[PDB]
Amino acid sequence: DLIGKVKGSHSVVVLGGGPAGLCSAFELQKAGYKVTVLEARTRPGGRVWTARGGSEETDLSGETQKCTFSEGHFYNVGATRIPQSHITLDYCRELGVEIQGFGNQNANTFVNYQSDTSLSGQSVTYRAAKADTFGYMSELLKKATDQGALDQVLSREDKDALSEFLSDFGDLSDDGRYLGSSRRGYDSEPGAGLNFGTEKKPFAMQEVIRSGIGRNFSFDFGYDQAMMMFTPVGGMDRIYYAFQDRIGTDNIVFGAEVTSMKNVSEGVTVEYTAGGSKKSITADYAICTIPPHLVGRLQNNLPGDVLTALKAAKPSSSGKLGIEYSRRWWETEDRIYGGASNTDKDISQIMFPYDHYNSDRGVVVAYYSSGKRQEAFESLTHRQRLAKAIAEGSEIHGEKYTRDISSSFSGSWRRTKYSESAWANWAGATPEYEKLLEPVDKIYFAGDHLSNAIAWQHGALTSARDVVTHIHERVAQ
Amino acid sequence: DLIGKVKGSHSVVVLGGGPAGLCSAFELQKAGYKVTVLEARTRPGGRVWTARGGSEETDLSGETQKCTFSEGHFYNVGATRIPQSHITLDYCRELGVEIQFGNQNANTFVNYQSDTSLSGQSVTYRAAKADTFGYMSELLKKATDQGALDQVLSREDKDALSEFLSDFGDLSDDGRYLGSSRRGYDSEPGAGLNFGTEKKPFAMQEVIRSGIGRNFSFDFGYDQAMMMFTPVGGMDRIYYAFQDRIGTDNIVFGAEVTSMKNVSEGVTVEYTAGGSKKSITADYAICTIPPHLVGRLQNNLPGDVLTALKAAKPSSSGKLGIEYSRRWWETEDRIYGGASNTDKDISQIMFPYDHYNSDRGVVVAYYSSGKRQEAFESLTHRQRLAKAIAEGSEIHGEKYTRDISSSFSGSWRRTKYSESAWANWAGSATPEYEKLLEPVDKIYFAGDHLSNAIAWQHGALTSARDVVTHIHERVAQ
Ligand SMILES: Cc1cc2nc3c(=O)[nH]c(=O)nc-3n(C[C@H](O)[C@H](O)[C@H](O)COP(=O)(O)OP(=O)(O)OC[C@H]3O[C@@H](n4cnc5c(N)ncnc54)[C@H](O)[C@@H]3O)c2cc1C
Ligand SMILES: Cc1cc2nc3c(=O)[nH]c(=O)nc-3n(C[C@H](O)[C@H](O)[C@H](O)COP(=O)(O)OP(=O)(O)OC[C@H]3O[C@@H](n4cnc5c(N)ncnc54)[C@H](O)[C@@H]3O)c2cc1C
Repeated sequence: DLIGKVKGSHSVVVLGGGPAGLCSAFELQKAGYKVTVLEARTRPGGRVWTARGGSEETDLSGETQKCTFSEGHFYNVGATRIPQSHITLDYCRELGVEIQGFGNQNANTFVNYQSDTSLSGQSVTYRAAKADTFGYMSELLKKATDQGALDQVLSREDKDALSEFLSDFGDLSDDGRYLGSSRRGYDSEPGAGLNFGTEKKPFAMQEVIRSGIGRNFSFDFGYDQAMMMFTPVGGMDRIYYAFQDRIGTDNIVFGAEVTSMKNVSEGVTVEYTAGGSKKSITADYAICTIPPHLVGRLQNNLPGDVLTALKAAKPSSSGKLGIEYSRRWWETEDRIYGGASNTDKDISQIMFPYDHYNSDRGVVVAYYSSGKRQEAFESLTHRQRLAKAIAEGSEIHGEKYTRDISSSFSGSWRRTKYSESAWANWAGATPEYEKLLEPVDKIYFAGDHLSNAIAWQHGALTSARDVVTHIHERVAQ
Repeated sequence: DLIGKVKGSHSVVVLGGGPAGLCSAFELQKAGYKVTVLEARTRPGGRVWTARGGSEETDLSGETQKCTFSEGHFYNVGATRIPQSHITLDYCRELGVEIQFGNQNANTFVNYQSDTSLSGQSVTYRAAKADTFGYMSELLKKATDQGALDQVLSREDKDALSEFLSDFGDLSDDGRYLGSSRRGYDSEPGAGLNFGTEKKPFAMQEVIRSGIGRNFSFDFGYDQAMMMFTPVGGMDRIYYAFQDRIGTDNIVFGAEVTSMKNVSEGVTVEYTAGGSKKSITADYAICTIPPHLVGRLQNNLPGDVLTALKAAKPSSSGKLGIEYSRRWWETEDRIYGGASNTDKDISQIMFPYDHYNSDRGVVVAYYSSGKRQEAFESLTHRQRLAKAIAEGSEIHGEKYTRDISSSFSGSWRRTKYSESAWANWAGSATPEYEKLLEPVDKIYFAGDHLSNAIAWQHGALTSARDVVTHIHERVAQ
């Protein structure tokens, strides 16, 4: 248990029913607090948003998209993957939300980059790119070792042990050269009898180095990205519908746009508009999970230095676009089941689905880009986003990328009402971050921006748990 | 698709209802042949065997094991994982067999003996990789900066390589490996000022001499690289699906073949079923019985064919599953699927890819081959279990010994109607392999041993398809 049972009558109003708000309400309710969550949207989960057939969104440009994905088909417009260390998985267990493997690494997906080489704009599988990169890297280090370049730092035994590893890791010849590998894959698959197949031949060392084909390999090592990774079966939002059901819809007001938040003699008073009607609620404490750039728009009595600190959390651009195909060509032709292709093009990456394997249709994430390469889509209409996504995807996966398209749906977080950012990028552990960990009398801030895991649910959930613990200790005092 | 309808009446007898035999029968039927499969066991699938509650097996030593795993819990005693290029996935699609396999995991352990302080110490894959690639990258950058590779790299190549090594190894600005977040954390980063605490790096010489990177290249195997897949509920679901499409009226289970002879009208096969000596004659035969077992049959095969069969030498491999009543690997070690790897006889410990976050699970406590399976072969199941738990506790601690519900083991060189895990051709195509691709009048051999994917279902399936195609083309003239 996070906290013991609270003694007596104590109330909290939670602004925002995203992960931080719902986790806060869930934990406070467990401990016997009166809790009310106010959520502006008509769904729980905030930046955890899963697009399905029937999903409708009007963005800040006034464009309305209606998703028409087939029944059971979806994609996560925000949060989609979870590493093994994150408390998100603990909450999936607590809430009974089934998880499955998320394909965050795949030998068969492509890399495709521009360079001053003949590989420029050429798709190469990860396994081929890795085999060549690690083949030549191993050959070079073995050559230096054999030449005696590392004799001041390696003993004879160290050199022998290193050489053995390099021959294995690089699949080197008996004489220490990278000459290609079955690890690159096959143009024709090995079968039965005298059907030996045909190994894909290697690129030259100079091509490999000058193409930068290994620029994305270290992504595999990210603490929060390395396999194994996980995701909820049927969409990430299922975590937050599960929180909703545990909290009870009697304790959550949806379509409740908070317009004011003030410390008052009785506690904290929050005004909000719901169903076009003006409402007010007072509680002993408030947990404010509204994104920090949006908090200043509220009528408030926050001190100037708090308002200034909130502005240090700069908004960030990020967006996704999903295309439903009526043929799973990536599985049938490319032998790609999940994972992502990676590119320097604006689309940045193409993410293949982790469910309905071998089915008749599926949703591909045609782009998931951030920063400059999302600013390239942000101001386009959805139709224009789609056209650009298809063109760039076809340059990676061929003309099949353009065929068998059923429908599509995009989100761009900086243009999305009640988000206006994918995640915070603090100016400059900063003084503004540290300032916003302190309560403003009876108002506490929580969210992924006030964590060391920004842009992870873990950050939101651990922030909620810390803030609930602080309120509980204060009530005890 | 494979073949397009046969004209008139034609019959085939298939010896063995493993993957090659069932695939053969399935495709022949689709083309309009009369087919009868003779299978010695009471289950379809052969070396594709899934142990669940109720499984009973008596091995060639006379020991009977009775599996008592909880409903819905199982493990694959033989085939368990499938790469994306294999036709096994295409048959899963055709048969409606749902797929979901963790073949790489940053959080599982490596544990090897060495003349270092890491000897017999468990190290996570992510820590072992970060240190290995960190120091490897530092050393290659050092050699490059020194000028050791000036005769093979240009100035611009050196700069491009240095950039890659900095990021691949997570080197400091001055080119040293000093640790990384990639190693993981002793305390997880959370919210506020809860930064967590990184795990500190091992020293260079220790890392090199420990051999903790000796298994990293497994990640790159053409048939092992992620993404990998497996059928939901067990690998044997593929072969129960074949069984149901073929029809149990066309399969005689508990049918021990004792004779196979070319005769005037085709091939006559004698077998014992229901205690009775039976005979069947068909136009053609497809013999999928493992090659070392074929010689035991009464037959009229030419001497050179009998000699060729003996060149396919049998091999030792086996597995042992333990059902735990607590998923400690998930709750304590944050391991969700994947395998720990070791030089101990157990060889590896494979964690389950289903029932994530649930209350119980089956761990494959060993999967070993060759000498390291010969260490288990002659042991009783009780002795196998004791050895598995002893060696496993040396890797995963005392928790490995607790919450044990039940267990079940297979050793393929002691298993009736297998007596081998897979073949190794002496001289490894070899002349004996080539010889056995030829029909012996109306008798065709098929199986994974007559493929370039031995010890894969793909090998058995492509062998079946090739043999069915040969028969069809011969029937067509
Ligand atoms: C593109 C993208 C990719 C991501 N990738 C991952 C990933 O793969 N895995 C992962 O774990 N996380 C990922 N995340 C991060 C994850 O979505 C966030 O960490 C999490 O949603 C943060 O929760 P929060 O409660 O702090 O904020 P939010 O989710 O933003 O919730 C804030 C809530 O406040 C509400 N609100 C705003 N204004 C008002 C108002 N005036 N009145 C009432 N309510 C209001 C909003 O509607 C919203 O529901 C991703 C996010 C994005 C957008
Ligand atoms: C330990 C182990 C691990 C494996 N790992 C993988 C993996 O992860 N993925 C993968 O794809 N493959 C794997 N395989 C390989 C896979 O199991 C085989 O490739 C496949 O089972 C071979 O099919 P087959 O039809 O050639 O032979 P078998 O499966 O051996 O079938 C032969 C059949 O002949 C029958 N038979 C024998 N004698 C008689 C007789 N006298 N009369 C009647 N019938 C008889 C047997 O009962 C059996 O059903 C593994 C196998 C083992 C044992």
